[PDB]
Amino acid sequence: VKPHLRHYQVVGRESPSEKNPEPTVYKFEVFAPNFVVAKSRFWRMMRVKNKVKATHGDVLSCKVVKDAKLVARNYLVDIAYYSQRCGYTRMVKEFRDVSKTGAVSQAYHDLASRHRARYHNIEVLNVKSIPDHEVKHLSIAQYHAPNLSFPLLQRRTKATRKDRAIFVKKNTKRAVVA
Amino acid sequence: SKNHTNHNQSSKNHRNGIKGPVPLHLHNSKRGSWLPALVNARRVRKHNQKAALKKRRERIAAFAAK
Amino acid sequence: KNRRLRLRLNPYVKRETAAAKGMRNVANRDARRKAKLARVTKAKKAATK
Amino acid sequence: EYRGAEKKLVTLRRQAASHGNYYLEAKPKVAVVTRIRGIAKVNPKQRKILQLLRLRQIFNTVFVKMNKPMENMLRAVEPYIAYGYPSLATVRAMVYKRGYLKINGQRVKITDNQMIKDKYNNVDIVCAEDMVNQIYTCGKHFRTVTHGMWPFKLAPPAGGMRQKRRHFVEGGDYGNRDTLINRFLARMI
Amino acid sequence: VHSYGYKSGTRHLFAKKFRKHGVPSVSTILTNIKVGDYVDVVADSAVREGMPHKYYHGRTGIVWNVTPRGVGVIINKPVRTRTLRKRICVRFEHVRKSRCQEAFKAKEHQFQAYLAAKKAGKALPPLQKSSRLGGIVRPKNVEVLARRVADY
RNA sequence: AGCCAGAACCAGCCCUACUGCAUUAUCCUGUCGGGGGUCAAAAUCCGGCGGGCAACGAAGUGCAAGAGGGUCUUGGUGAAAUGAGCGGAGUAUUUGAGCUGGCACGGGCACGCACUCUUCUCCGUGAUGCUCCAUGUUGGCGA
RNA sequence: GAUACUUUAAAUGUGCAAACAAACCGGCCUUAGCCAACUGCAAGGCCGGAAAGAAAAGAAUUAGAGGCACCAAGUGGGCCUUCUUCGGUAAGCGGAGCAGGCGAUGCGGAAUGAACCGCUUAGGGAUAUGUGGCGUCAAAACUUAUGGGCUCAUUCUCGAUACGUAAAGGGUGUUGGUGGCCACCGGCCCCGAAAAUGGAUGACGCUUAAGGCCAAUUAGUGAAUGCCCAUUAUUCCUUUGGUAAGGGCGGAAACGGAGAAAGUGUAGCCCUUCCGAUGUAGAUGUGGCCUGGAGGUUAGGACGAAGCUUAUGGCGUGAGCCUAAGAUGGACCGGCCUCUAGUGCAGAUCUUGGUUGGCGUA
Ligand SMILES: [Mg+2]
Ligand SMILES: [Mg+2]
Ligand SMILES: [Mg+2]
Ligand SMILES: [Mg+2]
Ligand SMILES: [Mg+2]
Ligand SMILES: [Mg+2]
Ligand SMILES: [Mg+2]
Ligand SMILES: [Mg+2]
Ligand SMILES: [Mg+2]
Ligand code: NA
Ligand code: NA
Repeated sequence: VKPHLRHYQVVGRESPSEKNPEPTVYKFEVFAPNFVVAKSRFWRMMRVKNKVKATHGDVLSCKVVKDAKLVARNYLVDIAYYSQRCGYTRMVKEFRDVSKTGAVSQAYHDLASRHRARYHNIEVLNVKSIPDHEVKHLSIAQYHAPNLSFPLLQRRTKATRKDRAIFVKKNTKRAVVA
Repeated sequence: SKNHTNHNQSSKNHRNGIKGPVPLHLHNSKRGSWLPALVNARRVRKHNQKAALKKRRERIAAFAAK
Repeated sequence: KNRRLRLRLNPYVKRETAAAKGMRNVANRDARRKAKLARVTKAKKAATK
Repeated sequence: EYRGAEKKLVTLRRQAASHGNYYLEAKPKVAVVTRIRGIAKVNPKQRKILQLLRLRQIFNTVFVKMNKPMENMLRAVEPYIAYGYPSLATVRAMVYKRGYLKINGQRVKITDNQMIKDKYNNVDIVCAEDMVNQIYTCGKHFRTVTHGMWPFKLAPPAGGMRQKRRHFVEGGDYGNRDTLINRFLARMI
Repeated sequence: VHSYGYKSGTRHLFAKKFRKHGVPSVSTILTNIKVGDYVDVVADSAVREGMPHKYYHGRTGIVWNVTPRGVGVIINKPVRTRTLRKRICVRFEHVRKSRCQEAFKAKEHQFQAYLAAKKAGKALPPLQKSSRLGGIVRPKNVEVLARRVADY
């Protein structure tokens, strides 16, 4: 139902010292299941780009960015992932959703299914909602058509959990067992 | 037929612990030291023992007085 | 959980319970939230000027 | 005192945000540590550290100061423990429901303030709220109060764990889970 | 098994540092050693008289005896379940004064100075504050931390 | 009162009840221009400036304090019941929330430090008892 | 160098110190010690002072009582694993370093397995978990969801619980990605893929999966734990033992019941409290059990001793003890304290006696 990843903004810096009395402050955007994982990702980014370890750093702020109103939009997601054979690979993919967190959760599930890529091997470069006339894939473009309509066929409909039965009369609704 | 290993030896050595060394102030013998200094120190110690005996006699006399 | 043990260890717990019930009272909560929001937004608007 | 401290912190954060600066929180002073693995196939160094921390049995819990010697000790036994930063409610619950004293060598349940006063023989520790204050604020008598108590023996967490063998960041359980240790301990106390 | 001599396997241990060959100096000759001092035992490979066994090359001990050219040192050595106190005899070229107690001596001296000032009534220095407290941070530069296309 | 049942009450323990404070801005809303598309016009989208609380279950953000059911998982039926729960005395006490008059906090004070709504309060039973055991209600079965 | 020896140089290590027989500040005595000499230096002492008893700066912690002897057992064939490795084409092969295990050990899981995963053990309840699971076998989604992708496999055959028993190269089969209808890189699937009794995701079976990747907890409603299973954890009852910890023990008086021992060990002098409890070889303890005989003491028996028989119960954790019945027997013998030994049997191709299936067979 609801997306399994939340949107976090983490702001931090290196602790001041006599060499660097006023360190630079950095802002970071991450999608993570909780704020502890969010802080872990922040400190990894600081270590690999700015040569700052968590053991000499301060975390100024860590919050969750709220989603907008639920509206059906097109989201472009710029993402990257690693594998041993190919190496590091960068993709740009379009999704249909009602929120940024929803689109990014979609992207993570999609990468897990089509490339066997796991959470800690993935970096999200960007995600944003784009207008209807910039959609390139026809499988996404088909949902702009103003006359869209289709029937529901081959449905697997289950009864309410209280009314499920094991054996029922063939042309009726009476339950014989359960 | 001739096997060698140290596999269980540290575990054996730590059951009753590695005991610490004896403190520096105990077993502080001077035997084998540089001879002239030793010979002088002996004379000083003999004089010191004489002084200790005299001091005890004086203390006993003072207590008897008061 | 115990009433007797809790009060024995902390004789002051009844006053805390009174404050809790007061804060959970509906009218007090409504007035307090309404007044608090006015107190904050007004103070921020004044201080930013 | 507690209520005033919280209000003052709220005002400081508001004042920083209004002009667009940032407020640095004080680093935590107290950590709560619980053992999550049994007693089997443990190396001598880890065995020694766990003994010195008084965690000799699974789901034993203690409070420690979060300074440099303690942190370097804690880092060496990470696969065996789960720890974090406690809250006042957690400290109160542990003391009032699971708190025992060392009296005459024995493990004795806390049942009145008189036995606390007799154990400690100090005018600053006479009641359970005094013990709670010292533990929570890391006061001058933190070591006296914590050393005077038996280690806390807790039940397994109702609802289960996730994975003993992985770090909390990898979706497991061991390591530092920060303020989220309180939700973990609410199901064990 | 086949060869176990007094100096076996000392190829890198008893060797001089690069561009630092030569013989001891007048500073080494003019150093005064008393009974009760802490010393470091470091073998000088250019002397070769009165050299210690390789086991004692990095240890610290107490002087128990001084001779015209030699020093006797007590050094702890664990054997099986106990620690022995071994007495070794070396030439004075192979020892150095230890600085293992500098911090403790400094602490005692500062305590004496503080006591003198407190009795004198002089104003005391301001005590240092902790670095782990809170405060408001006024930033000069803010940036965006990100992983970009050019990075890979 | 021996055996076997059922219900009630008391102590303890174990479950489920009853819950507030902070934070929202990469957000909400009205216009102007663009861009889009239709059989015409709306929207998705971007940039100007006007206001702001998405506030009935708005966040699935951080921390939370708020008597009904079991005990064939325990002991008992008051042979010293220590109780905010059993007794005596009155109606007030003092906990918070709003609103009030030196220093701290920031470049004014969101309300830190010192001096109207909302709840029940004070008092009591030592062991001339060192230890153990002997105390309810309603049926079935046993003359 | 040759065509790995080395300036540089980690991680993991390793020695010493961090105020009570110690060290710091000034009186003095003594030395046939050093020095040209001593009012300097070296050494041993005596008399005094100081002492946040070790501040502040992240500024330790302890289920933290130190030291010293005596007497003696078993063992001196090992093996497995993790990370380093030397020999060897390789080995369930040989040799080593550090740690953990099995041997000496079960229990809960991986269908099965000395050594893998979880957990480590007094006799029992309740609650909750670990590893592993939730179509049936088989407890749990009576086949959960108001989650998203992908996959079709025809004689060993799609696939599906680690440790543990197939490669290059091809494929318009299908699903996507990068750069320019093309060239390359992915995901599942298919060729490549050939042995000896009939047979193995454990079996059946499964394809709007009961498969493979990811993600939930009753679902864009509005607030921490879906469910099942341990010799583990929490808690309650009972036992036993402690380097155990407290209390009572001059009969208050009167007349619901009884008892009340100054105590290692008992049917424990009596209460209360806390912690531990598995184990081969081996050590030790026991008002611990049993058998023949001696010194004492106290009893029994022709109204029936010893011995023998048992759907004869009772007591004891146990070795065992005691009662009942004999439609058994016919003359000796039980308890307690000391003493003493030819003193306890399931197995030695054990000794001696007697039976026995094969067999009414050859
Ligand atoms: Mg699990
Ligand atoms: Mg492991
Ligand atoms: Mg053997
Ligand atoms: Mg095992
Ligand atoms: Mg079933
Ligand atoms: Mg006992
Ligand atoms: Mg045993
Ligand atoms: Mg015999
Ligand atoms: Mg026999
Ligand atoms: Na199976
Ligand atoms: Na005999």
